[PDB]
Formats: sequence, C-alpha cells, structure tokens
Amino acid sequence: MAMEDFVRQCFNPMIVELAEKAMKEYGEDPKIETNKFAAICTHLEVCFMYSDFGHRFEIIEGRDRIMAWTVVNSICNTTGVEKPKFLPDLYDYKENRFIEIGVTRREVHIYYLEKANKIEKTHIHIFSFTGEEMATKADYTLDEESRARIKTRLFTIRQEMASRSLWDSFRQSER
Ligand SMILES: Cc1cc(=O)c(O)cn1-c1ccc(-c2nnn[nH]2)cc1
Ligand SMILES: [Mn+2]
Ligand SMILES: [Mn+2]
Repeated sequence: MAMEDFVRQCFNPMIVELAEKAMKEYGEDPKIETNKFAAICTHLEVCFMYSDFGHRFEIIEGRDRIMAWTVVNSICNTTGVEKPKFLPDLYDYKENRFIEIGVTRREVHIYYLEKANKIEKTHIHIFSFTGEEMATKADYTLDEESRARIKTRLFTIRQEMASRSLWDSFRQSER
C-alpha cells in the first residue's frame, strides 16, 4: 500500500511507533486500516506541534492510559479544575484549561459540533486540511505564526496525499 509507505515517510518514527502501538493493542492492523493509520499520525503530530509552540502546555495525547490519567489527576488536584470523563489532548497552564484538538477532512463547524456533543469546559480547537479552523468562543489560544505552521503542515499532508493519488480515499474515510 502506497498509503502505508506514505505514513512511514512523512511522519517521524516516534509518531509512527506510537500510532502503530495504539492500533495493534486494540487488534487493528495498520496495513489494512491505512487511512485510520494516517489520520492517527496526523492528529498526533498536530498535538505535538501545538505543545511545542508553548512549558505552557502539557501533552496528554500519545501517552499510555495510566500516564495520561496520572497527568490529568495531578493537574486536577493542584489547580482545582474538574476531571474530564475522557482524556483530552493537552492542558494549557496559561488559560488553566484542558484542550481537545480536532483534525477534520470535512467542514470545521460540523466536526466542532461532534466534539462538543461528545463532551465539561474543555476548550475545543478544530483544524481542517484547508486552513480553516474553529475554536470555543473564537479563542484560538496560540498566536498566528503557530497556527499558520499547523495549517501549512496539514495542507502539505493533503497535497502529498494528492500527489500519490491517496487524498480522495483519505477524504471520504472520516464519516
Ligand atoms: C485517536 C484520536 C484521538 C483524538 O484526540 C482525536 O481527536 C481523534 N482521534 C482519532 C483520529 C482518527 C480516527 C479515525 N478512525 N478511523 N479513521 N480515523 C479516530 C480517532
Ligand atoms: Mn486525544
Ligand atoms: Mn483530539
């Protein structure tokens, strides 16, 4: 599969490993569920980039569940903030809130609504592969440069996928 090859070449090995381990532990094969594999890599990378454009942020996504819940409980005890029912992706020590991050092949408002419906006062920030984004109360958290880097990376993934005739498949597999 070109899609499998694509993932191993455009994402750094730690992201690939993490994505692979996550999938294999739940009995899903990345050579079969290849569009899922790429989406998980893409989401992971956006979480890591967002964290790097701050020690403003604590990365929760990409840890195993013990560590993620350990990080969340330690943040809840020492700030007073409410425990989420689901692990979010980051904590913002400046604004003193958890963040859920979304990356969508469809319209940002549509995906924003789905996330909001699955959730507390977790802040939501959605990115598209088109440079559109949406966030709770239109508070975009990061400065424009950091946001522009994420969008560029996301647009570039799309374009790479399009080069290899993978983007049409990838687009229609979110649902
Ligand atoms: C795994 C995951 C964590 C998140 O925080 C988040 O926003 C999205 N995902 C995620 C990413 C992609 C999928 C998916 N499943 N099938 N195709 N894509 C399911 C979940
Ligand atoms: Mn997550
Ligand atoms: Mn997320």
